[PDB]
Amino acid sequence: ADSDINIKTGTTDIGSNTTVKTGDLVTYDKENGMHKKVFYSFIDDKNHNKKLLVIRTKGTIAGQYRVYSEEGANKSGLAWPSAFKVQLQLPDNEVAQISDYYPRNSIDTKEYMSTLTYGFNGIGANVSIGHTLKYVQPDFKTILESPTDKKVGWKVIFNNMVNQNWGPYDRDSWNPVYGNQLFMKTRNGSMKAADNFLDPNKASSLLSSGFSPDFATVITMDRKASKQQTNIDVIYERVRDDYQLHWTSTNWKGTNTKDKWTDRSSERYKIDWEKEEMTN
Amino acid sequence: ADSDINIKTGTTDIGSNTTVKTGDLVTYDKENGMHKKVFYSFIDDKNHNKKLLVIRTKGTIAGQYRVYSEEGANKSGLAWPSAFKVQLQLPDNEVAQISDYYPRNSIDTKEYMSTLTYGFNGIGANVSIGHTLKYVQPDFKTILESPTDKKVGWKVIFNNMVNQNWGPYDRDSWNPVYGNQLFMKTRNGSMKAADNFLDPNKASSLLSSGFSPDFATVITMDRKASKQQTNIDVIYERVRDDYQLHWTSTNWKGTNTKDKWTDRSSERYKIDWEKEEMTN
Amino acid sequence: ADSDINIKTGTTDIGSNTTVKTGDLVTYDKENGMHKKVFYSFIDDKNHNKKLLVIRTKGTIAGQYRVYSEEGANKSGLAWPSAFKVQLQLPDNEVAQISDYYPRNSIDTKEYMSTLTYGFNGIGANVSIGHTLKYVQPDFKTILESPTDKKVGWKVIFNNMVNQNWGPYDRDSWNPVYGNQLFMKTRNGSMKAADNFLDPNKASSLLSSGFSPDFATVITMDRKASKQQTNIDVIYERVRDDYQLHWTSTNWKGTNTKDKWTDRSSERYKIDWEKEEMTN
Amino acid sequence: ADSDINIKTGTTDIGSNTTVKTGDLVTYDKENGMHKKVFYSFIDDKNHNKKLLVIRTKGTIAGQYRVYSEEGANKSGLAWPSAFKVQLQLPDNEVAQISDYYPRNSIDTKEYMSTLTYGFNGIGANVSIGHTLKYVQPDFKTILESPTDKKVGWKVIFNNMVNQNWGPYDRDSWNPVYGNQLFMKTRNGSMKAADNFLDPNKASSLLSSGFSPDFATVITMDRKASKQQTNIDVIYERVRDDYQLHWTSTNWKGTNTKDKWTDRSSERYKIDWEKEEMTN
Amino acid sequence: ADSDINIKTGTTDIGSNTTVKTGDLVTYDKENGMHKKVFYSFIDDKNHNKKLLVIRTKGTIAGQYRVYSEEGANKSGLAWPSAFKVQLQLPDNEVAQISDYYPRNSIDTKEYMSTLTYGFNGIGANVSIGHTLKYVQPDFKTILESPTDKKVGWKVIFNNMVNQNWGPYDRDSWNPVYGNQLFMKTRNGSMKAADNFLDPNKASSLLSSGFSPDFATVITMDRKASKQQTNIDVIYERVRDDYQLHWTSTNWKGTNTKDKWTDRSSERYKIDWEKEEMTN
Amino acid sequence: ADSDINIKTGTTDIGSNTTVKTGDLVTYDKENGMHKKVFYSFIDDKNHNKKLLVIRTKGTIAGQYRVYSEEGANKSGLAWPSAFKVQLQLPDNEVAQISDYYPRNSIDTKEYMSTLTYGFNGIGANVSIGHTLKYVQPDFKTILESPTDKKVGWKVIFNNMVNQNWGPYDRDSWNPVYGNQLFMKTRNGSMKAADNFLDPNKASSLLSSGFSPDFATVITMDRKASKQQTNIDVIYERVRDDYQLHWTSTNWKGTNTKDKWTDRSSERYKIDWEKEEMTN
Amino acid sequence: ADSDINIKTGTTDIGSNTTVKTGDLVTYDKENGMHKKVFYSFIDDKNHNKKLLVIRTKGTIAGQYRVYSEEGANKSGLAWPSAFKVQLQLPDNEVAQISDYYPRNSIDTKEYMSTLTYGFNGIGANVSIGHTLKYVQPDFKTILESPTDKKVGWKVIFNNMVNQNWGPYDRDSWNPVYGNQLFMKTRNGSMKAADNFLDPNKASSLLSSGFSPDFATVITMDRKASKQQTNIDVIYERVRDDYQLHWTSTNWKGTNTKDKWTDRSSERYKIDWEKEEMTN
Repeated sequence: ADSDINIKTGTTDIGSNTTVKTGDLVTYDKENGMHKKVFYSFIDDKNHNKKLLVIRTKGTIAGQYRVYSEEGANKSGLAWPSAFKVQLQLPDNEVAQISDYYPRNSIDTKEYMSTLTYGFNGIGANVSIGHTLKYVQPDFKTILESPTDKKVGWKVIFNNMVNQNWGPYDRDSWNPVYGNQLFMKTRNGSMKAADNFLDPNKASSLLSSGFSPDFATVITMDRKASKQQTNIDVIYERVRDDYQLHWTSTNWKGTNTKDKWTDRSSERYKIDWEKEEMTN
Repeated sequence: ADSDINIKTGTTDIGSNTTVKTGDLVTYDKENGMHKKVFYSFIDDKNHNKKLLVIRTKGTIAGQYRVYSEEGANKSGLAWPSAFKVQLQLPDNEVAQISDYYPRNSIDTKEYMSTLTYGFNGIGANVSIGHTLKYVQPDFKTILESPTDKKVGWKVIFNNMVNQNWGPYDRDSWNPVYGNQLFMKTRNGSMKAADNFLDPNKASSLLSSGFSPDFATVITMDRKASKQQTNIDVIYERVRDDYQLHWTSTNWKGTNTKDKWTDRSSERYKIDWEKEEMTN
Repeated sequence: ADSDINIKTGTTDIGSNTTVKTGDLVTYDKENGMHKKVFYSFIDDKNHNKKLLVIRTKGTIAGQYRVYSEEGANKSGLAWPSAFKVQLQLPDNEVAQISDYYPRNSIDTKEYMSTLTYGFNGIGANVSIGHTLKYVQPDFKTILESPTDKKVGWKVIFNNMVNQNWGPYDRDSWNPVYGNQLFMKTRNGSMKAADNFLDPNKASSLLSSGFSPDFATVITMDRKASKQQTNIDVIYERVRDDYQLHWTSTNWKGTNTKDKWTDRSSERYKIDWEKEEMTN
Repeated sequence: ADSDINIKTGTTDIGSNTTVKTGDLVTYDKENGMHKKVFYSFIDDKNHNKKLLVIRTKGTIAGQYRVYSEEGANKSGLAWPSAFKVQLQLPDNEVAQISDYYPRNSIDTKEYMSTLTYGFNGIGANVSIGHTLKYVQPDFKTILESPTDKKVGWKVIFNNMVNQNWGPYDRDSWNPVYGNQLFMKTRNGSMKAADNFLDPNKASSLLSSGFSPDFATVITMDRKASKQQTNIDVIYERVRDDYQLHWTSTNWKGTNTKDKWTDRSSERYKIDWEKEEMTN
Repeated sequence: ADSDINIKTGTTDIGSNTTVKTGDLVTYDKENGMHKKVFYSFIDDKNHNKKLLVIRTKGTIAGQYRVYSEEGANKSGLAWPSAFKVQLQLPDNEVAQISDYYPRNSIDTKEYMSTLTYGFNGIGANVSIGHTLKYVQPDFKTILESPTDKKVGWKVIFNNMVNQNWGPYDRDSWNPVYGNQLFMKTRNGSMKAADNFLDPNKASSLLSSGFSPDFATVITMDRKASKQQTNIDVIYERVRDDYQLHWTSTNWKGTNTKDKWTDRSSERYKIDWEKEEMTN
Repeated sequence: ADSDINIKTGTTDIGSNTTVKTGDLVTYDKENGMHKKVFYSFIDDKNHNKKLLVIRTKGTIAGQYRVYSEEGANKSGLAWPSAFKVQLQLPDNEVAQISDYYPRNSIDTKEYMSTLTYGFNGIGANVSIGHTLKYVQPDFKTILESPTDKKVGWKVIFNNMVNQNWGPYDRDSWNPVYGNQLFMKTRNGSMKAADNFLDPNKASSLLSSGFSPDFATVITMDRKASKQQTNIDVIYERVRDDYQLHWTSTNWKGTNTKDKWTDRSSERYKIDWEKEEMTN
Repeated sequence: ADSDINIKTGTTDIGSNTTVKTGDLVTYDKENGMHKKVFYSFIDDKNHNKKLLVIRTKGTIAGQYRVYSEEGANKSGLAWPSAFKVQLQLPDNEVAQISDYYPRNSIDTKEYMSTLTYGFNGIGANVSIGHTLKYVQPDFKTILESPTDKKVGWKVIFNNMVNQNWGPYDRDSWNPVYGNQLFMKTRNGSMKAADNFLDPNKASSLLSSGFSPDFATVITMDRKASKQQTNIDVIYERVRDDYQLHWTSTNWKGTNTKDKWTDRSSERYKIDWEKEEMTN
């Protein structure tokens, strides 16, 4: 990157011969089960024209993958985490601005391969033409939602998942006989409906054991501001889907309803640029 | 590179024993949704024969992928980002020149594989000849548009995309029955036209959540110039295509029109070589 | 990571120009066979706003894979480690909090590949459409169980295993003739039941020779706390399953019962923040 | 390399405890569209027996890929860059010599794979023998033209290119019906000839957006020379081919004519070894 | 690892600003052919709460692969190393404890790939379903036998081996006609039995030329112990199997008997913590 | 390597706290077209028991790939570089000895893969057995010719090359109809013989644009020698083959004659150990 | 390795703050063609309890691949290097011991892949079961022969080689018609027998151009020994096989005889521990 322009590596980076005052702030939201942690760092270079503060948004958002209700032996439900989110808003009153962020959106790729085979038999001359196309498919996608001057947020959505080494299924799949078989343990099962869901160990880890963010947003403030103090709000949330499965007198049929419940955990932090410390 | 010519690594690089004065300038263009950020750095070596200034053109250009209009239940439209651009012009009056830039155009590659198989049967001797050819295909292509002494620009164009694990489609594809099926959720669908488009999560990330540049241009100025001050214009823009789909009484047909709307966000920055700071 | 935001590498890390007081505490639980070791480290930065203590939870939990009982020459049993666990609780009375942890849950991935081949014969034109999907399957899965403010734990569960280069079997597999053949040496064997189990060398190493953790939890304490002293409990445990196999007068049939025995080894450690040492 | 002869790494390299005087010289040739840049560096070791000067020949040679003329709706032309060149001559009068250069010619490689399969059928015993051979094919080849004492040059030639995921075509390909279909958008097209060429985005990047060199030549001069001053000429150039396509009343036929136009941009730089600076 | 918790790399490691007193102790056991070497190191940190001593158990255990006896031209034997072992016991009287060890047990992995291809013929519609599963198989497995407070040991067992590019054979393989053909040079051979064994070069290297360990165990002692002196025993051993092959008047039949001979080489070393040296 | 024997990396290397006197000597042989360059370095350690001098034999040997003569429209010839050589002789009178050299001969490798597939049909049980074997084949091979005390040399020979994505032809290939088709553009061509050779761009780069060595030989001299002065001869050379092709009234036939012309460029350099400089 | 036990990297290594006295000793054995070179190094740590001396056994053993005799036009011979060896003996009188050595024996690996495919036809249900197994095969194997207290040696043996892209042949292969065809240029050839051998360029490099060792043995001596002086013998050797081929009036038949000639080059070096130098 920088070395390709004949500039020495690390020349244009910042933070040299200066003292960062790091920190840590841990919260637990027992109502929603969101361990929260806001590691920060106040980088003050005399060369840089603005102060800096990198906010690491570590933590954990618990999956909460469980059978929420059952109605007899022919109907049951399941609530699973459809998407995890982490937002970092900043009041429009304040004059500090978000400078950068990481991770960011990346461009996909796919391999395309084509064939052309023709042979002869001892005359049955044949010709064969074919093309194949391959690409990788993560179970969960870390999308950086579009940022602005005061707001930046991420989300992790549910791409698709392979159910007992059989089919990549997604929230939109539909099969006329069996319905959406995303978390259906057995098709022609004879057990109670409440006990015919995929074992959470068999599923992805993020579904039941939760997703632990690692995100960064550096915010810069003018060095001659009238007041050196800005509050910030950071919001965690998860969106859960209702997966119902019931018996049609011949086989199980499963249906999925998108974005059934969403629970937000919001915390407000006050930043003190002069003291170089921000508090709960 | 440098070590292959028996020269010690880093000998010919610049920026040693000198003080770069970095900086940062953040703007948000709420009309067009273009977060903008112009991290810069003034590298002054006494060995180098000209002053330097590397301009990092970070930011984010929001995707803006949405159904702009609907006309009944048999016609609808879609505006999607065909190409993102970043230009960095310099007035022809000024005597500063762009020195380098990164990234730059790179040479493609493809693998070619050939076969020759002949067998016998217990006599039906056969012969088979075939050749295969494979290469990777990014969804978006980062082309460095041809630079000049005062102007350098990049663009990120739409190569092609795989629609529900079925076919790489591009802006030019055409199928006599269905038309261009780039973002067509269902072929023989029975839903409202406005609700028959590919879900933005299913698409590429850059389409809906935006593209965040990371580009660099070092500009050099003569050290004995009469006036040590030059203004610069940096332009962001995105080009949107209109994707229309309608019902032909039997199946959906979709058409794509290229370069329908383009919105430019231009900002002018004044550079002060003597003070080593450039302002909004 | 940090270098992508133009910050110099290692700027925002902690532990510079400070003296960590490391340590070590080894215990052996001969009743359950759990070698235990709690390497710790007291990192005190004057810049950081809280004290730190990283707790490495190394050790070893022995596999204990053996034939626990035999009942004649037509019935026998096997106890094998279904899952190893490591928990690190903290009394809710104390004001120290767990800050971070490693390893953490990671997002899976799978490759999807599609084909489309059509040929001609000398006319028998054919068409072939196919898709393949591949992914890796570890024998044991290291899941980070959902953490909280005072409690963090991991577990290592049994995914599946390939029995004599023949089939990946798991705890839930069932075959109507042979039953669950997870550890069945021979199908139509004629030996004693006690001597018809898979040789422990042929199995995975973790089944018989044990699993040695390597986990980390940093806990932070407020620097102006009223009392600088907190005790901690760390718990190891393994969960064993009963694998029974018997003769049906024609072939062996094997059945597996989940979570038969669980044995916990709990130890309490007292931390002294002022002295920077924690004792057994 | 050097470490394999038991010599410490970097022992035999040069440039230690010395001061290189780097530089930069930017030119733009608006007639031919060749951004030009001659980053240099004067490495003077007291241990080395000759002075050094590494000349980096960065820049950009614009592709110039456009329809130069059209003659009705049944005939048109296209001029595309067949080869980019960069030469660095030195007058035979001068006593400075080119010492090294980079990149240099490299030896190709190919994988050879052989098969021998024989089977039986329930007796139709068969035998199958086959061999496959694979290798990579860059679109453009960077050949170091043979250097001499006073002259060194590179060139980047057109290997071949895949046209709409169909066939690797080169300048020499010929098909009796369609002719050379290197840049033919459609075979049985019905559009104007001027609008039946491959879209420049679909082509390689180097064709339309240009090629940016990165080459190095260190030249050494005797330290006791009578005059410490030598001028140098550096030449850029591109070679364009005329691609004509016309209608044969049934389908398009395309023909390519090699080395139609070549445009050279020559600049002369005067080197001053005593002052350690070279000027435009 | 450590850098992921925002701690600077190497902060929590030990051995800074201290003087380790290394050493070396070489023994040769000509009766059993076991070159033995116990490189050690006394790491004394004033920060660490216990003294350290890392014991490297290098050496070599000769394979001893030879025809031990022959009984005519129709019967012969072979003794080959079934498993090499290295144990490091510590008397239960002493108060020093083994702290860590390396290498340790690792979790296996396997790739699972599934297919689903259906085509049509010009109607003979077919469907094809298949799954493949691949994994690597070392010839010898380095198992860490379960350690305790006073005892830690490793072993290297014989997984399986490919006999003349034909079949992966193991100690348990059986073929009703030929028996266990693990080291059988020819099936329908006509040579003397003593000369019908696989050439030791064709086999694995570890069988005939021996296995050289590289293992480490750090043992820690309380710093205020009453007596600073502990003796240690380190045991090498190899287990040899008897592979017999004889003529059945039509073809060779070979049988393998497990764990026939085991030879142990035990040495006792006295550690002097105060002097920081341990002797033979 | 060195770190595996518990010795610190770089401990046993040489060249510490000493001053190497490097240099450079460039020659051009316009008669044979061999750019020549003899970068050297005088490493004098007071610990080492002998002086050192590493001789880098860089340069370039031009390919000289051209049609040397033509005899009508039915016969022509071609001279191409069969092998490049670089020798570094030392008079047997002198007492300096060559110490090491790089590159050196390396051991090849090949992958062997075997199959065993048997299926059933609905009974036509079949069995299939096959084995495949693959390895890479460089176009030119860099063989270190066997060195001695006073003479060391390398050579680069012509392995084989793929002619227009068709067949790996070599110098020894023969086809009864067409002869050796190594550089035959067209089989049933109708052009002049002089214009029926493979285009030099289509061939390997080393054939026409030349091969640039990078070789090293350290020579050591006794420190108490009677005379501290030795001359050295370094020889470049290329061997050219005559490739003739002529018309047999039906198709072209090509023949290759091995080692037709060889041209040597020899230079003598005088080394002065006391002054630490060697001259042309 | 060392960093996994929480010890800082390089803590337990040796050679810090000490002065190694390296050296070099070159010999050429013109009778056997064995360039010999014994780079050494005397590492004296005050922490280490014994002196050290690492002996690098570089050099070159010429291949000597030539037709030794011919008997008419129907019989000829070939002597080729079957195995190269390097031994480093130490008199049993001396009290110095070999401490370590490198390289050492390594454990092989192989990939096992299994398939299970069953399809249906439009009913001809079929089932297919197959397994494949792959591994790499070096041409020459570097086996560390079993070391002892006073003697350590290596050898490089001939694994197998592919003859004109046709079959991997070894010294033991036999074909009833053609015999061992290891170096047989043509089967139904009509040339003189002396000119029907594989061209040495077509063979492996080690056969004709020689094998250059790179081996290390550190020997340690007690620091309070009565006499600080030990002599050492280092032996090179190569073993040559006689490959005869003759005409059977229909086709060539070739036979190989193992270990025909062996030539040893022995040199004795006297080590002076007090002076830290060893002489020829």
